[PDB]
Amino acid sequence: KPQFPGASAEFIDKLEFIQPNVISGIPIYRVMDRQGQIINPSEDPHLPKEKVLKLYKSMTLLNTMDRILYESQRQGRISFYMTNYGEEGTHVGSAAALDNTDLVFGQYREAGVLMYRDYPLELFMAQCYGNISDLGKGRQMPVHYGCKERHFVTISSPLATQIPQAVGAAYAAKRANANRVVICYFGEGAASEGDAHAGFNFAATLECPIIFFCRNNGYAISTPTSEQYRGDGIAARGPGYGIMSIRVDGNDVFAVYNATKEARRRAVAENQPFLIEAMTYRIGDHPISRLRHYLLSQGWWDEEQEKAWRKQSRRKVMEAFEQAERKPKPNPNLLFSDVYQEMPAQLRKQQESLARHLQTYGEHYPLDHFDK
Amino acid sequence: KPQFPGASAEFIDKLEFIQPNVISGIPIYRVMDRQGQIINPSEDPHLPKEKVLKLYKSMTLLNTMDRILYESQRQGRISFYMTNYGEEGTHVGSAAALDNTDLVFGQYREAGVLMYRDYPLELFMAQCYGNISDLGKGRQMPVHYGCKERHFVTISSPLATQIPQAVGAAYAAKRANANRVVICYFGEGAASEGDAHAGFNFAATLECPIIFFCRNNGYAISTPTSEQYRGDGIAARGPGYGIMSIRVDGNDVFAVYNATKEARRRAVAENQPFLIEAMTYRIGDHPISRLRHYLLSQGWWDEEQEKAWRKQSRRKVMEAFEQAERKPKPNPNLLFSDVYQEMPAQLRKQQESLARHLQTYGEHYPLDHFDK
Amino acid sequence: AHFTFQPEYGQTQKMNLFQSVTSALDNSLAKDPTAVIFGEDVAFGGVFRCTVGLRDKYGKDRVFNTPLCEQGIVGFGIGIAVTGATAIAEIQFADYIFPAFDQIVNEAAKYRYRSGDLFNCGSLTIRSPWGCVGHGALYHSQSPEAFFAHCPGIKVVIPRSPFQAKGLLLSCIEDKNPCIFFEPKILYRAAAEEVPIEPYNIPLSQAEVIQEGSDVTLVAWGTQVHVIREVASMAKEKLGVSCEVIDLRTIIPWDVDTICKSVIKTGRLLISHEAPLTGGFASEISSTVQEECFLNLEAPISRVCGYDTPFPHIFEPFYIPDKWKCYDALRKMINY
Amino acid sequence: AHFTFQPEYGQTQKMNLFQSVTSALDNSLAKDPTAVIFGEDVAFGGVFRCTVGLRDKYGKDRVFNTPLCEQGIVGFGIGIAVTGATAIAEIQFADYIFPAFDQIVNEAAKYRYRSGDLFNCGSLTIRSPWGCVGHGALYHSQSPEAFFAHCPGIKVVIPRSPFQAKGLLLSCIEDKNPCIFFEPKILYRAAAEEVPIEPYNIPLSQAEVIQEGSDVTLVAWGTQVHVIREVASMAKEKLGVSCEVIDLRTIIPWDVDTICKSVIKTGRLLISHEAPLTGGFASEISSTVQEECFLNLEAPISRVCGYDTPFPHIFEPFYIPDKWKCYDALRKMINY
Ligand SMILES: Cc1ncc(C[n+]2csc(CCOP(=O)(O)OP(=O)(O)O)c2C)c(N)n1
Ligand SMILES: Cc1ncc(C[n+]2csc(CCOP(=O)(O)OP(=O)(O)O)c2C)c(N)n1
Ligand SMILES: [Cl-]
Ligand SMILES: [Cl-]
Ligand SMILES: [Cl-]
Ligand SMILES: [Cl-]
Ligand SMILES: [Cl-]
Ligand SMILES: [Cl-]
Ligand SMILES: [K+]
Ligand SMILES: [K+]
Ligand SMILES: [K+]
Ligand SMILES: [K+]
Ligand SMILES: [Mn+2]
Ligand SMILES: [Mn+2]
Repeated sequence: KPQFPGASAEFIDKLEFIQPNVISGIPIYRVMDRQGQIINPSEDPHLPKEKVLKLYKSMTLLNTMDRILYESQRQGRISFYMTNYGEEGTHVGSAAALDNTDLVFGQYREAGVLMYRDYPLELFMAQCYGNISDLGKGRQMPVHYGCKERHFVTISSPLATQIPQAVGAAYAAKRANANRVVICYFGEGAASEGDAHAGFNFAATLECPIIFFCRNNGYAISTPTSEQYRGDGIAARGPGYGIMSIRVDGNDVFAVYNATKEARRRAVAENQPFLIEAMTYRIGDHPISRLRHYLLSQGWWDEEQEKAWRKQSRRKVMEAFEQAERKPKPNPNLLFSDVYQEMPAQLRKQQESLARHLQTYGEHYPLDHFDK
Repeated sequence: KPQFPGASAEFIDKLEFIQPNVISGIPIYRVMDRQGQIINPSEDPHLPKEKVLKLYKSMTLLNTMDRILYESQRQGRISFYMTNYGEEGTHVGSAAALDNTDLVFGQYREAGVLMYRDYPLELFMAQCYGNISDLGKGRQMPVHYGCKERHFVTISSPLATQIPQAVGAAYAAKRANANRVVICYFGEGAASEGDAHAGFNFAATLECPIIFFCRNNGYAISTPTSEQYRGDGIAARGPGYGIMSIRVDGNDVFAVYNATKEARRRAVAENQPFLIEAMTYRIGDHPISRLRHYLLSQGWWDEEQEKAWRKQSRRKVMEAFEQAERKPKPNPNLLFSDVYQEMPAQLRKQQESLARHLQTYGEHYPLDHFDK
Repeated sequence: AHFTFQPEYGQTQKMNLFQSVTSALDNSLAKDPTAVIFGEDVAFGGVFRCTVGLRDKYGKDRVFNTPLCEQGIVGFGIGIAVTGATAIAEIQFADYIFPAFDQIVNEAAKYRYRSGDLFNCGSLTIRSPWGCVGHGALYHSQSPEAFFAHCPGIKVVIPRSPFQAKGLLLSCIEDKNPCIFFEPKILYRAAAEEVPIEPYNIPLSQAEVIQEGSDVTLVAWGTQVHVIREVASMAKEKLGVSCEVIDLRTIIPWDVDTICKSVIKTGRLLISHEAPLTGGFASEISSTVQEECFLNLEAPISRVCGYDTPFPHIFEPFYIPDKWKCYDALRKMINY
Repeated sequence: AHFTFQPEYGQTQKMNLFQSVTSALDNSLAKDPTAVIFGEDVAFGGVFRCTVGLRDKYGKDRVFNTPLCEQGIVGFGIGIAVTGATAIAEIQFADYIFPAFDQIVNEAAKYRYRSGDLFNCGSLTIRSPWGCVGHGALYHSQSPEAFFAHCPGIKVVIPRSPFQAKGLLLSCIEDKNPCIFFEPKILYRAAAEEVPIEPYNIPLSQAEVIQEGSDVTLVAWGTQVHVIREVASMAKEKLGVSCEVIDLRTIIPWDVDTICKSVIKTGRLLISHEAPLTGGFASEISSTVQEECFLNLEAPISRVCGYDTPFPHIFEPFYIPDKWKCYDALRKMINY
């Protein structure tokens, strides 16, 4: 019997290398088939009609917003845009499974979480336009959303940085004795970063109530997964860290919901991390269609409702979009605040330097576009 | 049947989280028991007497050197020292399984690899004393060995940095069409660094002929493994990267040899990485004792040979040690060379500045201790 | 746009800056069979098109994608270089070089020194898009050269044009020291110039005086050279001031002699860079010139730089050290 | 040894610098129930003893070991701080802070700005052993403050004594901005001084004039303050020169006014630091003082720094900017 503190194991008296099982991977959990029918009644969440309709309307409203802002970007009216196509179900389904005060970290594909939490169209647009209504003060590139009121930590461009951060917020929640979970979204590409190894490992050793939600759509920009990793996706990494793990069909809002709800329940009770890997398709057999088929089978929707919602959502998005374009940008003074909490005197000197310069050379600057 | 590019898997219609198996870990491969008897004849490497004696003498000579240099450090004659106690078998056993020209990366516990490759006592000591004989020119802290002739890449203090480097050297070897492998040693603590995730993953996706050799002795300074990770040691991480993995008894030079020899054979033929996790004990049922027992059972050693070797090895080490202490340190001019290949003119100006300063203030500097 | 781009080695052709990088990389691979190119999304031609056609031409083992892991890209590169093979790593934006900061500063830069020259990674070059782009905000705009300037053992090199880019990149790739080559991304598709088809070199650690002048020395690098060239024109027309315009080119080791020789002549210096003032590389130049040229200085050395803030999205037009900010500082220095 | 250490808030006791750090950490945990301390090997008291007794006193959930992963330690800390809890991270040697460089510069420093103050990590402090130690060579000696000085949004703070250490560390821990506190490790066990038992604060961004003088201003930080104090004594005795000795204390944001006010009076400045000259923080001070005090300068500002090399093992006595190197530069400046 082995007496080594690093591992609990028997001896073996023959030489045998352990092989990965990649061809027969961790199976993909699914609740409803492509026609929206529940496959196994015992897995039906029986979510109420109003909630399931909110899932559907959140997804389609996001998709409407995407269409308009994508075109805005192609025209150069905003400088950058990342769509949510194919990811509407992973985000609305997971968000519905959270408590409203569970803290969310993510990056570029998480706008649907905000949509589900009723973030105003006006504020999605304010950030993308960097206008006076943006609580981010116009400082970040478009789609770098955040909302303190809705517990959605501001997105940053460097990939995977939010992973160990999310773990720290989770540790703090544990200590605060919160009945709170943290969820942290990232893509399969981002999981290659050092910071993902840091986060996964810290979460297990420090016993944190965190859900890791990895979106695996087969690509990171032009890079296919064959060039990203050679194990069985990201889900298979979880066990090597001591992390309970599961893989789900990301086109199935119910599969995502069920996995997230159970992960949330156990994470908060046991102070242990959970990893969910949602398989989706690279688009920018759709989560919106599948759920639509379910709605029809229950008698919860029809073509007149679809047409009318399609029209009402376009109007809501176009009102927000028009208002956002017509607002001024913030005061250029806001370029200097929040670097530190307070403004250092030497930084104030730079601000004063800019004000003097604009007094003399202001005709050469777009002053009419900015507030005050 | 699932159609996702990120993973090959079936659907599953019930919610099931995958659990790590940590209590029943990957078993520990062993060839000889604590009395030095071969357990399973089919696993005997039948290494020739001369080779097995070189394994034994390399280990004990290292241990003799350790005793003397450890005491030197306690007295402040050298500034720093890391011993090899408990690691003599992992290093001499693995080294014996390599081709002499296989490139080695490591850090602090790898002196036995150099010892097996016949690195002179004089040069171990020159580095620790930073004397004129040191090919490192006295620039690094003691035990930061390297040897171009013996394909042992110079050690650096930052943990885990050599892991992705080793992978790059392996990729280059593949391209050169070399029949060469790279081996990369690191501890279980160092495996927590981001750079280990980088190395493991790159080695698998880029199909590199590299052996990862992780020494798991249960501790990283004061930190037990319970605070380092929560999966089943390091070996269990391998499969999640698509890396063939095995765990071995680090007190058994034959288990280590057999695993390394087979890993080398397959790595070089298949251009794929292998991970070996050797379980040892934190000492600074010993690899030296166990092998000694094997030698006695073959009639290959006895108490008179042991006493005499014990005496001859002490003499060899004490001759080297005395010579090393009595040599001068290198010319202080060597503080400026090799920063770049060439010496930039502004750096030469600094060198000239020091020479002028020593002309005037030289009495306040230990000039008599340094060459020229 | 805040800048305007302007203007012996055999046959040339019109190339923008990304095409000139591709031409350098192509020449390098043609003549050095050890050389390989790697990083994120380089295989299909790169997100800025700098590697288009190279994988089809030289093979998938020589032009290839890594996992999404900058620390790994740099450590991997170092390892290739340790064997003597030419390793040309790409970091997708300079903003994302920081995960590799430990591999660059603690490893690559110190590799030769700390081994007594038993080992080296001299055949490593790391190339990366750099500098502002009008709308890149905090993480598509950064100019990190001052962070690297404090690390002996690496070279940091930044071109101003397609012709300069190819010649400087070839010299970095062949130099026997780990080099970081920062490619001003706003120039990648902005005006072509004639670039030799065949390989040539421009020397490292050498500034270029692109316009002689007698009243003031202006120093910058990258896109900012074009800003100061315009400033020189504005000073001539509006003030009758003759400006000596210098492209530093190599950040470290830098060409101290060319800059001091200019300031001994003019007696005035203005240094400009997009990077924040505090700790920016203009402070090293200013201090040094003060030390060497103290008796020649007719006026305090001026630094016209980015403010000490992160790089803003909507406020970029107010952030950058543009031609009016440079002109105004130069006016005041001339009036001192 | 290359230096010699020397010399209202209630009851004091004799404390060396590591004990003063422990006293700061203890006061902090006593009065702030959110506060936690973490990093590599902190639980048993730390490799330099700075956390001895704290885990037994405050509990295993408040004083605890992380995995061996600096990028994780810093990212973890940021996350704690995002919730409003005080997070006091340890990086074992400053030489090993670079794996965290991206978390520090791209994340911690920019957290408040980029969110419009919706989120922040102001309750984060990263403490780390710093500076030379006689034999630490490349990776137990480094002084990284200039790398961080180029990053708006972090504060970098370095004390010279046990009394200064506790007061400065308490101010970093309570400051509403992410702070890096560098503890000069050569001082940890070198001479005690009286330190208040109860909490007190020393202000950030304020230099201290520890000796008034009229002929020259000398500026340093950390251990180097003790070197320049000795230089001042040597200049008085051997040259009849009166030196104003200043401890900068905060690297950024730095106390520009106190330094310029001193140089307007003396008309001469010498800045000294262990870190390499090129890109070192002395270049920012020199440039700035030149800009503000041009008419007052009687002689070029002198920088006496580490050479532009990695930090050597056996050659340390020849590397450091010792009292003779400082004295000689000061002699030449006085004779200018
Ligand atoms: C540290 C860093 N490196 C590179 C990038 C550039 N980049 C932006 S998105 C992306 C691909 C992300 O892939 P994945 O994580 O799979 O998310 P997906 O876009 O597939 O949803 C890259 C490389 C970045 N933002 N950060
Ligand atoms: C990046 C970095 N962080 C911290 C250290 C300090 N350190 C030197 S050895 C050590 C523990 C290493 O543990 P392990 O890798 O298990 O090797 P072992 O000493 O057990 O053989 C640490 C934390 C270092 N050298 N590098
Ligand atoms: Cl449209
Ligand atoms: Cl991006
Ligand atoms: Cl204009
Ligand atoms: Cl002894
Ligand atoms: Cl160490
Ligand atoms: Cl003396
Ligand atoms: K991020
Ligand atoms: K190392
Ligand atoms: K090079
Ligand atoms: K703080
Ligand atoms: Mn992806
Ligand atoms: Mn260990």
